[PDB]
Amino acid sequence: TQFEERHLKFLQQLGKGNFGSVEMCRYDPLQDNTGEVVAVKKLQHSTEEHLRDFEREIEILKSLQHDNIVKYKGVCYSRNLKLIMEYLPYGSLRDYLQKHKERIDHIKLLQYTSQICKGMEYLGTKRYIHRDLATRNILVENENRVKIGDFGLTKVLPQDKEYYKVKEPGESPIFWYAPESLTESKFSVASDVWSFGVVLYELFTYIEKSKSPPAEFMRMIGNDKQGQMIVFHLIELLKNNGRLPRPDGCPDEIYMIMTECWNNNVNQRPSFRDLALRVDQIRDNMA
Ligand SMILES: CNc1nc2c(cc(C(=O)N(C3CC3)C3CC3)n2C[C@H](O)CO)c2c1ncn2C
Repeated sequence: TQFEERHLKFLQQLGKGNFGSVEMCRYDPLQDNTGEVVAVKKLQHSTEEHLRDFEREIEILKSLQHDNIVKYKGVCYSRNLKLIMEYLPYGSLRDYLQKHKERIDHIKLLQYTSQICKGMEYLGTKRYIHRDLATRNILVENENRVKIGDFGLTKVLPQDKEYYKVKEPGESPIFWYAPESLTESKFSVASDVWSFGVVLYELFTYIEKSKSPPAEFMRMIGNDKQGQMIVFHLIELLKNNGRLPRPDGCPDEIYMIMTECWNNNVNQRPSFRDLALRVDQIRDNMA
């Protein structure tokens, strides 16, 4: 549906970036402070290219109905289009994990992993490529439910191809990128699987700053390397089977899933359905 901007009461900025921002608002049409708290995404600097990219993003989210995908609530028109989503009270999985390290066990991490795989399998069914799987893009509804919380880089596959070539201006999250995304700008369900492997790594490191993917790769590449060279050196490291280490305390069977996601050969990477089965099997064994 449509939301009138005049009844959208700003409460707090939730997160930013060069694209725009996400705000916590209260949609109070009766002006009696009984309206619901919603999350509002807006474009900070909007070209006609950015406006059209954001229109596709809204259509993509509107088309998704799944327990592990943040709910689309509507749009807001002024010139300045806004995407209205449900408010998830625990924020990103990155921040929630980091704050409750001592209360979240491996069985709990695997419950979240399984939800991410299920939400991602639903995406693939619509031929959508997320392109930005990271714990900062996963939101926490409650202690038992996580949801893919942003679709800013999501692309629809062409009808004739299993990949999508795209080189966006700006800073790309290169330490989550599959080798073929770095070398050829090719994005597919298989590069989403590679990035999912990195999400799995992030979870089992409990978001330790020293143990983060930029920190680990930047150490393996050498902090003396800078600029466009980092990309070149990362490509070479990946090409020579250089990988993120097994996180402290991580079981071998969980690191095995990560390394299987990090296959150089695109076609050898597991599917999200197989990842979900495997994760479920492991958490049943643990329980
Ligand atoms: C607290 N609840 C919510 N916080 C949100 C968002 C979206 C972001 C956010 O800024 N981004 C994330 C999508 C990836 C990013 C800018 C796009 N943040 C910040 C986050 O809490 C950091 O802990 C959200 C929330 N509820 C529903 N949504 C959509």
